Amino acid sequence: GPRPTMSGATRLVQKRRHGFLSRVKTKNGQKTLKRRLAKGRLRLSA
Amino acid sequence: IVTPYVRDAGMMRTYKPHTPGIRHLKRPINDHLWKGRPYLPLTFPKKGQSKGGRNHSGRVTVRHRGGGHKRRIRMVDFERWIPGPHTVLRIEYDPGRSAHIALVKEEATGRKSYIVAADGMRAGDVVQSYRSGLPQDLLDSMGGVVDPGILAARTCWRGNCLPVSMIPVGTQIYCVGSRPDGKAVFCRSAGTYATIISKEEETREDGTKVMTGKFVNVRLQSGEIRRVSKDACATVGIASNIMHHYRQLGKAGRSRWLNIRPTVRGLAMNANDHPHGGHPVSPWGTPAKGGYKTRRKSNVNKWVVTPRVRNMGVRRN
Amino acid sequence: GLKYRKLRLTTKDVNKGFYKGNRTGSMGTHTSYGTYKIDYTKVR
RNA sequence: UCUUACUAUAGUCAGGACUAUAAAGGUCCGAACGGGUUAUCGUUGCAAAGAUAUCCGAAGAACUAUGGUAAGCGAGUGAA
RNA sequence: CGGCCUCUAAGUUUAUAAUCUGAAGAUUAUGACGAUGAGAAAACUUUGGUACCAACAUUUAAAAGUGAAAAUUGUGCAGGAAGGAUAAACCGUACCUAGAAUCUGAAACAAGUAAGCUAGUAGAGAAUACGAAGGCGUGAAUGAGAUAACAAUCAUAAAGGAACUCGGCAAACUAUACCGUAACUUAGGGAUAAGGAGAGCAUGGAAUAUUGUUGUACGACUGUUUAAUUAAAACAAAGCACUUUGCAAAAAGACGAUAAGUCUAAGUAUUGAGUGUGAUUUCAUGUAACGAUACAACAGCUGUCUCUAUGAUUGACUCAGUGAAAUUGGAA
RNA sequence: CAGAAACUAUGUAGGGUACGACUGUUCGUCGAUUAAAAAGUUACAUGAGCUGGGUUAAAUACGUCGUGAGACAGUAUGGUU
Ligand SMILES: [K+]
Ligand SMILES: [K+]
Ligand SMILES: [K+]
Ligand SMILES: [K+]
Ligand SMILES: [K+]
Ligand SMILES: [Mg+2]
Ligand SMILES: [Mg+2]
Ligand SMILES: [Mg+2]
Ligand SMILES: [Mg+2]
Ligand SMILES: [Mg+2]
Ligand SMILES: [Mg+2]
Ligand SMILES: [Mg+2]
Ligand SMILES: [Mg+2]
Ligand SMILES: [Mg+2]
Ligand SMILES: [Mg+2]
Ligand SMILES: [Mg+2]
Ligand SMILES: [Mg+2]
Ligand SMILES: [Mg+2]
Ligand SMILES: [Mg+2]
Ligand SMILES: [Mg+2]
Ligand SMILES: [Mg+2]
Ligand SMILES: [Mg+2]
Ligand SMILES: [Mg+2]
Ligand SMILES: [Mg+2]
Ligand SMILES: [Mg+2]
Ligand SMILES: [Mg+2]
Ligand SMILES: [Mg+2]
Ligand SMILES: [Mg+2]
Ligand SMILES: [Mg+2]
Ligand SMILES: [Mg+2]
Ligand SMILES: [Mg+2]
Ligand SMILES: [Mg+2]
Ligand SMILES: [Mg+2]
Ligand SMILES: [Mg+2]
Ligand SMILES: [Mg+2]
Ligand SMILES: [Mg+2]
Ligand SMILES: [Mg+2]
Ligand SMILES: [Mg+2]
Ligand SMILES: [Mg+2]
Ligand SMILES: [Mg+2]
Ligand SMILES: [Mg+2]
Ligand SMILES: [Mg+2]
Ligand SMILES: [Mg+2]
Ligand SMILES: [Mg+2]
Ligand SMILES: [Mg+2]
Ligand SMILES: [Mg+2]
Repeated sequence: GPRPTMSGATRLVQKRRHGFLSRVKTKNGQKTLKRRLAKGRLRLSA
Repeated sequence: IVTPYVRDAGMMRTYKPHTPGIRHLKRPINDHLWKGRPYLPLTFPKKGQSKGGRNHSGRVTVRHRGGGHKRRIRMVDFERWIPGPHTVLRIEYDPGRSAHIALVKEEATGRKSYIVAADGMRAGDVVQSYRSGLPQDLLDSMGGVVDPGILAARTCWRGNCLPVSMIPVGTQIYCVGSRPDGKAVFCRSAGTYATIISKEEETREDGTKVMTGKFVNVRLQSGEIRRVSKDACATVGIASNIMHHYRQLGKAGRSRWLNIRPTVRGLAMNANDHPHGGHPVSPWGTPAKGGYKTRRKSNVNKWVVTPRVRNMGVRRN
Repeated sequence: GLKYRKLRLTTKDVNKGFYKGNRTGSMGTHTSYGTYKIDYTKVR
């Protein structure tokens, strides 16, 4: 079953993994942004 | 009459077996070792993921490594180009070297450096490297550039670094080099030494030999007699920790302090990650028994005179 | 954490070195020991 | 952000006993902490792994914190 | 009094240079960036033991004791960072810490989560017991009755004491600086062996506090293992054995759409890797020690049982409030 | 069929047919009592009544078979009813 995998989670690791600067600054992260941007997402990251 | 806690026999220390993990612990006796810290400006820390057996990719490339004690690397001089008398200040213990190191001091300038100490070397001993040539006083006393007899007596002392050419046949050396201007590569480990078999010399009919070739034959610690350069450096002596190979760790936890992790046999694995699980071979298919030689065929040894003697699996004792 | 995690992060939420200004303007320079020297040429 | 290994920087382990040490032990009894031996309950549960008692380790191959590295044609990590 | 700021570690880099490469990219050096670390002064202020600030131990702000801080000295081996230095801006400050309204577990969940302090008595103690302050005795997410069967969690028990049962499962018994201690033994142990003992019924509660002893099988031992049905005889292990590795530009091994190159290693045959074995003793086998392993015997112990009874609480039952679920072709 | 005991057969199922040891089990075997310690059917009568001795696993060791992966009405320990 599901586990409490977000117990003890910090919001600094959330910005380093799924932040905006982690994506504009990488070739593979620019694709995720454009995809979410082309779909209409407001929350492109974090 | 009561037996002491430390039981000294031979040159190996044993302790009272008051625990099952200290019964088989055996240590060599080296009480002369410097009990303080090393010369810091000659050391640097050994940290990072390379300590864990990882290469620049981050993936495990060396198995059974990681989790050992914090260490520092000792910058040891295996070239010894600088000439002049050097005074041994203290013999120290290096975690990353089997043999012991000596912190020498140049009497001319006072700069200190490390060198693999010989068997029997102690503080106060004066060592000298004649790799950069012979001084004027020594050269002038004989009156000739090279005299095969007097030179050996004044310079072939324990701990002196000389070209293999200047060393007489039958001398035991422990920092044998390969290239004319290369560092010591052979016999650097503890207790290891190499004898000089012969030299490419000619007779002048006056009883004085003179060098005519560019190489010399030396028997390495493995027994291989190979061609070594004429200017290759070599220190007279044997490495300090002769009894290193007689030690015993006694418990599994002392192997983990030495940065060694458990070795899982191939039989204890599944067939999905080892040929054995579920002839002897490694996890990747390399024959582990049968005499298969892993030296690349296209790499021929052009310096081999007498190769190593293969045991062919026969038991020794 | 379900929903609040998805809002825009502010300085009143985290403390581990996260700094964010209010665009009040630079009135000086930072020193090497953590102080601040007010350049009165930038003060308005 | 789980978890496995490694990595850097840090923290923690009441008290007592034995042993050659004031400090040298994968030593001993036993809290914190870490485990999960046996039984009972629970099974649309308080809980998609809990409660109670009992049991094991507790200066070490220990445990914990904040970051880092390594995973998906090949297989990462693996005291397996 | 933290951040910001300066410095750097593990590392990151669509930064630059060089190099390798089907493209994507990768490597090395430099730079930048990167805390979980280091950063002048203040009840006024702006070389390498001539060492270092890992673990452990010791000493030190002089009335005594205690706990830090920092330093002093020393011990063991497993041999213990880096770099920089050395007239008051901007941001944080509310509340919540999980038994009573806030974090994670789908939620108002009997679970989980970091640091400091955390009265006193009594103790060797952060054990066990009481509890000063404080908080609480849930948001009707309940309350008042009654005290059947039965269930859960418990208490006591005549005589007997494993007759229960696959099986002693569960439960119960087990109880101070003392005199005396065996075979065996790797000479450390076994060993706290055993055996002798510490006014009224009781020097009295709780915890300490647990069946004991002996002999076998397996594994030397402490450890590890299927998170969440198998904790072990399995894995590991120290020790031992064998094969391979000479380092002259690539030591072997591992990795690299695939190379430069990296780990090995700032190592060098007493090194590294791989393979099997699994201390020592005798050369697969016999002992000391150890085991929440499996099994047998002996002693005690008890509701396991002959054979159940009674007592306690919470449910079950009734009244008031709130109000589910699986399920269902249609039903006399 | 002298008596007693026992044998064979005819009526008759009212009530009884216990307890323990060793055997994984019922198969069985034995111990000592007893008037006697007989059988069968009911989905093993009965697990939305209990047990798990069983009914099936993944772990591990040994044995046998197979070139091997594996197999076995094998053996032993462990295993959410
Ligand atoms: K290895
Ligand atoms: K092994
Ligand atoms: K298997
Ligand atoms: K203990
Ligand atoms: K490319
Ligand atoms: Mg999962
Ligand atoms: Mg975490
Ligand atoms: Mg090994
Ligand atoms: Mg396996
Ligand atoms: Mg806040
Ligand atoms: Mg906060
Ligand atoms: Mg910052
Ligand atoms: Mg993590
Ligand atoms: Mg211990
Ligand atoms: Mg113990
Ligand atoms: Mg576990
Ligand atoms: Mg139920
Ligand atoms: Mg401030
Ligand atoms: Mg920086
Ligand atoms: Mg910080
Ligand atoms: Mg709660
Ligand atoms: Mg609580
Ligand atoms: Mg909640
Ligand atoms: Mg409260
Ligand atoms: Mg109330
Ligand atoms: Mg009774
Ligand atoms: Mg009685
Ligand atoms: Mg019975
Ligand atoms: Mg019985
Ligand atoms: Mg019991
Ligand atoms: Mg074991
Ligand atoms: Mg499990
Ligand atoms: Mg279990
Ligand atoms: Mg052996
Ligand atoms: Mg190579
Ligand atoms: Mg084995
Ligand atoms: Mg064996
Ligand atoms: Mg154990
Ligand atoms: Mg009602
Ligand atoms: Mg008659
Ligand atoms: Mg009648
Ligand atoms: Mg039946
Ligand atoms: Mg039924
Ligand atoms: Mg199997
Ligand atoms: Mg077999
Ligand atoms: Mg078990």
